[PDB]
Amino acid sequence: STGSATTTPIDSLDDAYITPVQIGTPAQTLNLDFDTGSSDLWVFSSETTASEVDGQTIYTPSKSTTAKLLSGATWSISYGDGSSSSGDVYTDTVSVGGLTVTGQAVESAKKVSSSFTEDSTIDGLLGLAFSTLNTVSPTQQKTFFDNAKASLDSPVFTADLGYHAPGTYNFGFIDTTAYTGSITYTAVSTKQGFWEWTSTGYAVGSGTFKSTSIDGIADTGTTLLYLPATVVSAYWAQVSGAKSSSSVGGYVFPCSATLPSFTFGVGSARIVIPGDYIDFGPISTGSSSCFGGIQSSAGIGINIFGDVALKAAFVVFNGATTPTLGFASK
Repeated sequence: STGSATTTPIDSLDDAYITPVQIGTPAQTLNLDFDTGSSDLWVFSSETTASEVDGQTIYTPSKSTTAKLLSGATWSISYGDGSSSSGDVYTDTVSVGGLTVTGQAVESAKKVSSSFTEDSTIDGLLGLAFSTLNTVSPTQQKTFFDNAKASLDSPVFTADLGYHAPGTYNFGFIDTTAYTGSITYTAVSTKQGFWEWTSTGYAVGSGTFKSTSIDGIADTGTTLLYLPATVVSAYWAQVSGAKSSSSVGGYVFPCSATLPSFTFGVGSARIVIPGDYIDFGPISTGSSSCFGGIQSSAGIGINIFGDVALKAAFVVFNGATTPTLGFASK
């Protein structure tokens, strides 16, 4: 089997992407944030504290004839931006882009933090990291991909995120029309539960390539590109007036700037992030200070190839017995 679904930016900045997901019988369609940096499929639901719901579409398990309470199971998760959610668990039928999994753990939120409430466009998350990170207790649950894998034509999914435009998540096949040139595959460590790999270096604008190993994770659920402070300083040094602002929480730059590209290495191959992808717009409405899309990972504890980087590529998440990651230009 295969599946194919369109993923759409939630706003004009590509702050996140939502993909429609069918849950239950009859189908309830929710727009979920597909997140290769976590491993829980959780949703706003009829059980979510009322004051914490503001415009999201909810899953109502009592209206699904295939929903069953997973007795005794609970979940609780915290994310890198300080947000969190928790609740109980149902199993139900879940379909993405025509690919159906029966008995998928659907984690129903009883509580969500303010940032989730405040974002009316995201109805929940669909985790696509390794199932070892799933938070359900006392019996850990598998991701949608893990459950689907054995049925797929090939044990893969691909992310093809758009810049200020829709893109595609495919399951079970590689669309050879969706990229240019060849796909370069690189080793993955699953030791931390992530799609963790090592980039071979970087270049700023038309500058020379610096060969250096940068360990990080391919994370569709993170907006920006978080890299070592040395790398990030080298980038922003090429933008007149750019500086790190502790009050804003990262590098800012004059909105009048033209940003240089940023290149990262995948083996002997190179992915070029155009400068415009690195502009996240005014820090507050009407400001002429703009927020940068490349930020320091110092104090995160891990480098993160978030959407800024991934949207410049066609990315293969290869879930074969020994997982790997593939990157192509597009």
